[PDB]
Amino acid sequence: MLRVYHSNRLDVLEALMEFIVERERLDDPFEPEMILVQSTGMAQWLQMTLSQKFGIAANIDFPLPA
Amino acid sequence: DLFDQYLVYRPDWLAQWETGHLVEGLGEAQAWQAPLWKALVEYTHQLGQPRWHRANLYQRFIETLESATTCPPGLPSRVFICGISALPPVYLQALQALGKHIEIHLLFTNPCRYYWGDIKDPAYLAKLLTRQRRHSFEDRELPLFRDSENAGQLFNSDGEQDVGNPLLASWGKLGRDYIYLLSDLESSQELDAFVDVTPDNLLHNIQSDILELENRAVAGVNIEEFSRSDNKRPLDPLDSSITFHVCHSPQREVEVLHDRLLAM
Amino acid sequence: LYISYIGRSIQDNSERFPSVLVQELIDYIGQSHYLPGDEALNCDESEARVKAHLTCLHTRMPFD
Amino acid sequence: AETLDPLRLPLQGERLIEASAGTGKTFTIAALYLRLLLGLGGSAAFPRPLTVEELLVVTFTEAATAELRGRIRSNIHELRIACLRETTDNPLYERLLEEIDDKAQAAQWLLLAERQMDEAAVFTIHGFCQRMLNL
Repeated sequence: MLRVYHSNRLDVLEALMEFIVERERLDDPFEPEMILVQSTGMAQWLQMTLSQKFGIAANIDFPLPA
Repeated sequence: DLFDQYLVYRPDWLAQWETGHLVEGLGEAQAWQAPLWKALVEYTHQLGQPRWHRANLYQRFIETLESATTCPPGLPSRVFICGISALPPVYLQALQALGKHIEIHLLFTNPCRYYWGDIKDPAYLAKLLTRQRRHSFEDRELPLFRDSENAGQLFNSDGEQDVGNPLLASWGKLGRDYIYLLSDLESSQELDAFVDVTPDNLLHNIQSDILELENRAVAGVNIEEFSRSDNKRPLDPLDSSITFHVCHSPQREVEVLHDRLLAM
Repeated sequence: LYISYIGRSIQDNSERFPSVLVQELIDYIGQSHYLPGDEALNCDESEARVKAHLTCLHTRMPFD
Repeated sequence: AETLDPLRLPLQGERLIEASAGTGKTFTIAALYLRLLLGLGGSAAFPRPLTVEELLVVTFTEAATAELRGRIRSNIHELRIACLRETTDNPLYERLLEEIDDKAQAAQWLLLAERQMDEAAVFTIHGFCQRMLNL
C-alpha cells in the first residue's frame, strides 16, 4: 500500500514511524527494517535519534535507492 | 557519463536506438549518438556478457509484477523512504507497481500545506477533487474548493500564476514538478501530518507567510496606499533572529562569526 | 539566521554586491514590515529605513 | 557627427558612439539595455524583443562587471516599480513610461526577466572565449 504523508518538519514524521513500529511489532524482530536515505549524514542522524529514543540501535540498514 | 545519464532517464530513445531508427523531434548529433549505442550493444553481445539493462529491466519488472497473483516469493513486509525530494519517474512507476503487496510510507516533505503545482488539463483538475484525511480525526483539502478552479487561479496553458509568496514562486521549480509527479497516482494514500506555527518572532512570521500561501508586500498602486505606512504588521525593535552583516575580508568575517557566536 | 557576504573589496575599496536571492529576501523584508518610529510616514521611506536599520557594517581592522 | 538620444537611435547594422570625457558612459548603456529588453524605439527599434540570456556585453577590467550588473538590476527593479505605479521622477523613466504600449505586458516581462539575472551574459574577453570554446 503506497502511503504518502506530507510534512512541515521531520520530527513529527519520525515520531509517526516510531508510533507505527510500536503499534505494530514485526513477528520477526531480527529482520532488517530497511530505511532509504539520500546521504550518510542523514543515516547517521536517524541512527542517533533512534538510539536516543529507544535506547537501542541495531539491525537497521540504509542502502541507496538504486 | 552521458550514456549513464541516458540509461537512467530515457528508456524510449534507447529502445528506438536498439533497432536503429532515429527519434523524430530532436536536434543534431543524434545521427552519431544512435549507431554508436547500437554498435556497443552488438559488441557487448559478442563479448558474451549478460545483456540485461535498466531501461528494459524496468518494463519487464513492471509487467511481471502487475501480471501476478497476491503472493510473491520472499519479499520483506514493509520498508520506508524518507528525506528525498527528487526522483526519476521510472522509480515512482516501480514503487506504484510494488505497492500492491508490500506496504510503504513515503515521508515526503513540502514547505506549503496546500497544493501549488502545475496543471495538465481542465479534465485533469476534476481528478484533484479528492480529500486528505488527518492522522485520526477529520479531512482537509486546498482552500476555495470550488473558487480556486472557478477563478483565475489556474490559467489554460501554464501552472499557478498567483502563487502568493514570491519566495516560493521563484524557488519552487523542483517542488512543482515533484508534487506534479506525486499527485498523479491512483493506488496512492494521501493524508497529512502538519505542525502549525505561532507568529511572534520575525522568523516565525516569515515561515507562517510561506506556509499560509499569502503575501505581505505592498506596492502602493494608489497614492493613499503609497502615502500610508501602517497597513503592514509592526516590527519588534529587538528581534535579532535575522541579521545581515557585511564584511571585507574572509578571515575578518570568520572572526566576526567567532566572537558573535561566543557572544550569542 | 545569520547571513553574511563580502561587501566591498579590501584592495581598492571598490564595490561588490550580494546575490540575487539575498537581494530578493531583503526586498521582501523591506516591503513586509515597518519600524515603530515613523509608523505613518511613507511606504518606501519606511522600507528604506528598515533596510538601513537591519544592515550592520563592520570595519577593516579589528583594533578600530 | 550628429547628436544622440537613448530613445532615437535605430538599432540595426553597425553603429559607433563616441561619448567624450565626463559623460558617464553608464547611464546611457542601461537605457539601451532596457530598450532592447522591452523592444521599444518606434519603427527604428528592433523587429522583436529579446531575453536576458541573449544580450552579450563584454567589458575589459574585472571590477566593472559586477558594478554594471548591480546598476542594471537596480535600473530594471526601479523601472518595474515605476511601471506598476504609473508615476516616475526621473525624466528618462518618464519618457519611457510615455512610450509604454502595454503596462501589464511590460510588467510581466520584467517579472520574468529579473529572476533570470543570475546567469546573464556579462564577461571579459578571456571569459567569453573560455565559455564559447567549451561550448
